[PDB]
Amino acid sequence: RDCCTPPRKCKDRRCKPMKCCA
Repeated sequence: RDCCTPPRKCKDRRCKPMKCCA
């Protein structure tokens, strides 16, 4: 939750597979 919201974060585990990051 709360990661792709600009600017991106993609720090959390669940936020890495997220399409916005990858």
